[PDB]
Amino acid sequence: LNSINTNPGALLALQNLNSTNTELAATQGRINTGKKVANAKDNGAIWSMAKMQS
Amino acid sequence: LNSINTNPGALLALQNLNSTNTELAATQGRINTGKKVANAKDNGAIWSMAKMQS
Repeated sequence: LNSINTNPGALLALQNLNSTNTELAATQGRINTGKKVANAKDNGAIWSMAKMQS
Repeated sequence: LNSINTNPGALLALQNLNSTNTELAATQGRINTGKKVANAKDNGAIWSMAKMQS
C-alpha cells in the first residue's frame, strides 16, 4: 500500500493504457486496410472463405 | 455498405448501362441492314426459311 518499493495501482493503470493502445492499433489497421478481416490473424475461417471466394 | 474496397451499386448501374448499350447496338444493326433477322445469329429457323425461299 504505502510502499516506495512498488505500487500496484500504477501497474493496473499501465495494463489499462496498454489495452487502449492495442484497441487503437486495431482501429488503425481497420482504417488503413478497409477490411475487418485483413489477414488470417483476424479470423481464419472467414479469411480462408474469402480467399477461395476471391 | 460503407466500404472503400468495393461497391455493389456501381456494379448494378454498370450492368444496366451495358444492357442499354447492347440494345442500342442491336438497334443500330437493324437500322443499317434493314432486316430484323440479317444473319443466323438473329433467328436460325426464320433465316434458314428465308434463305431457302430466296
